[PDB]
Amino acid sequence: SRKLILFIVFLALLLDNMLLTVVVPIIPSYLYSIKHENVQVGLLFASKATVQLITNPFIGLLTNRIGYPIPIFAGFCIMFVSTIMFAFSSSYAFLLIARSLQGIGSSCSSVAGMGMLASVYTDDEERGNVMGIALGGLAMGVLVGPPFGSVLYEFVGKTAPFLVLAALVLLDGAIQLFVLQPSRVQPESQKGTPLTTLLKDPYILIAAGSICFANMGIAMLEPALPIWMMETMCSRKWQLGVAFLPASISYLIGTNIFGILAHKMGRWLCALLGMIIVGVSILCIPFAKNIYGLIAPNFGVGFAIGMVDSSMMPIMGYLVDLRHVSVYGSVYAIADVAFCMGYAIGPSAGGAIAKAIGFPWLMTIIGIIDILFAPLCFFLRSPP
Ligand SMILES: NCCc1c[nH]c2ccc(O)cc12
Repeated sequence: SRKLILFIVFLALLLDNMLLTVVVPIIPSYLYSIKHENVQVGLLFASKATVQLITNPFIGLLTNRIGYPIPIFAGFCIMFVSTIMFAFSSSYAFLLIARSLQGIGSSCSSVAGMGMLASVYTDDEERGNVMGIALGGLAMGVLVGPPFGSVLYEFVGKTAPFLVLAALVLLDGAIQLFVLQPSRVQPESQKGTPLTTLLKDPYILIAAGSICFANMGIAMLEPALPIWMMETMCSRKWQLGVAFLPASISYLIGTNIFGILAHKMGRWLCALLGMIIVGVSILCIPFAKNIYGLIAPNFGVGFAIGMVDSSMMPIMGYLVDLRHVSVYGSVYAIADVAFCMGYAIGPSAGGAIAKAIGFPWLMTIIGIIDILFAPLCFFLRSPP
């Protein structure tokens, strides 16, 4: 009964993303009110991803020395403290500290859970099958975070969403203490193929680069689209929110379908087609004149990104099993880093380029870069 571990990682990802998307609208308003009663806000937004990026390799090295369960339970304890600090703290320094601890706990959870999933489901097809479901938790959390936070802030109070999240985190921790049972410290068997040797591999580099560019696309699209919308179409407030919902729905559908469908078609071909489709959709985005023109390209973007992730997350596993020692916590530490890249320099770099040249040229450059990198996935094909 290893489905409990899958449920644990699914819940961890879901709750992490729920907190991430719940905290996003509340912080700018009351922070500005307290200042009354650009650089710092960008620093606050990027601190979580920066700290996660910095602490990924250390978790990758520590899971080899002590194992997965102790790092996972620490992810529950840091995320519980971050959720209670977010609920009770109202100053800038305490906010920065909470967002940074959230980053540390999210690094622990992501790296250790992906390593444990890869080590428990050692079959090649089942690995992708379960990683698709686990990646679906991110989409579910992003989808259900904003409405949950909005209603709970609307009716009960400001601290109510955070207290409810804390109760759910406690339930998750109780389940973890029942099944995971992190009582003693157990070392792993063999060595870990140090990061310096793994970073010289061109195939791992190609997979990581594909993930990084595919995610940086949406990471720079998401905060730069409403600014263009309000100036071109003069859209209303709710239309700014409902326009990016097709991306979140299509990501869920595409992940859950292609986690199973990528093995039969070919992981390299699925990644190549995902790159081509996301590039074409980003290129067609600037031509839209009203919300209905934007519905379809967003669906294409989400579908393609789901394809790419659900094909390239299980391959990072297959490449170390094939060319290195079968220890996963340090290779997934690389993969997670790719994600953090998109979340670290995404919004800031996207803003400056858009002010300097314009938004259609930014989208054209993203699309051209994705289209040109797509042939590189041809080298990822299995030799037989
Ligand atoms: N790595 C998946 C990122 C992603 C895919 N679809 C999304 C929709 C909204 C969002 O904030 C993020 C995403």
